[PDB]
Amino acid sequence: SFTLIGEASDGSMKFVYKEEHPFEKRRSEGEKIRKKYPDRVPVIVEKAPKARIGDLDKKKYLVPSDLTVGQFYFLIRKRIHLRAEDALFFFVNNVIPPTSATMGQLYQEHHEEDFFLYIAYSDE
Amino acid sequence: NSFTLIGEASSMKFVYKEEHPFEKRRSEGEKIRKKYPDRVPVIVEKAPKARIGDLDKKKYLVPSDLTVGQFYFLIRKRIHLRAEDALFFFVNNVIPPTSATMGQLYQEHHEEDFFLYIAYSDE
Amino acid sequence: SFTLIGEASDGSMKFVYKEEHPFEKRRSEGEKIRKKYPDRVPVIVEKAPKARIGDLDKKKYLVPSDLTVGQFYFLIRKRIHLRAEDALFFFVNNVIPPTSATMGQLYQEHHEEDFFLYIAYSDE
Repeated sequence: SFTLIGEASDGSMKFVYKEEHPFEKRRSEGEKIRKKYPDRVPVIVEKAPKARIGDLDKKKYLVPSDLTVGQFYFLIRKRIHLRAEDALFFFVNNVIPPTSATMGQLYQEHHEEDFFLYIAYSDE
Repeated sequence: NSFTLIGEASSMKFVYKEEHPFEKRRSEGEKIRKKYPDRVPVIVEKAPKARIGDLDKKKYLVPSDLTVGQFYFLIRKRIHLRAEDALFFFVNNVIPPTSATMGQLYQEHHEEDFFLYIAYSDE
Repeated sequence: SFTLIGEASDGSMKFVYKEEHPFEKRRSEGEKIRKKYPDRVPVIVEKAPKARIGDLDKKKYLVPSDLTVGQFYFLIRKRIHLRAEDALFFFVNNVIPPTSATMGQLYQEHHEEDFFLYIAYSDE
């Protein structure tokens, strides 16, 4: 018989950052930081609820637009002290982006109206 | 000053297809696709040249929205191999992008028995 | 309250191989090896000076055209004796290729007039 492996991921990701700040406060912050750092993009990075890896101390990042998703994985891996064997996946609107995509490209395609890009992370 | 030659070049014949007749395969694939419409049936086999272990079970049902990269960890934990060992997956002898979904690979590449065949190897 | 993470690369990279071997000699060698091994591609692999990881002993490789970037990463990591936790990225003309790209496709796109493909590697 077949062996079932893996589970679908619910699209129900809520972000503490969106819960803790009204829209216009977020938009004002995102607009101002895009003016101050025009070669970076503001990204909210938060743990998916079924993730079985560590928490991030900070959620609000400023990442160079020209860095790839792959480069960003390593920078985040280092902050959650992941063992090399441990998985790490980013999801934007519940979809894992290609590792060769740049953060600027992802931001242009998927930032919200508050000027933030939202990324959930998980080990599965 | 001399060139250093490394790596080896790579169609694979899956022993599963020799072990089970086509019509029994197809009947099963059609049945399981109706039973689990949000999963895809996959046959996973080791490439003969791989120096890592074989899987006990070959037949898996994976969520269509799962990626190859996610699938990698679900299968790697079921193989006997060392941390130092590589693991690569092939569909029709090509390594897919890690962000490709299993449902997309199934839609493009499932055979006429409605299974997706995936090989794995080390390096 | 933003956390700056990662740095942009300014794209500066020279290859010691080119400094040390005249163009005409490089071109004749690359032409000759492509005739003899038509299913392999000649690659020069060098560490970016800014990288804080180990250097390679050998820089001139001859790899199957159908080998992927991912397969080549695994071999080069081993040759450098990289810690599992350290990152390794390849750059071709300052762009990280997709891990599923083949070396033959990168060679076709980016080999120079000496018939070599030049790859830099770094930890970031």
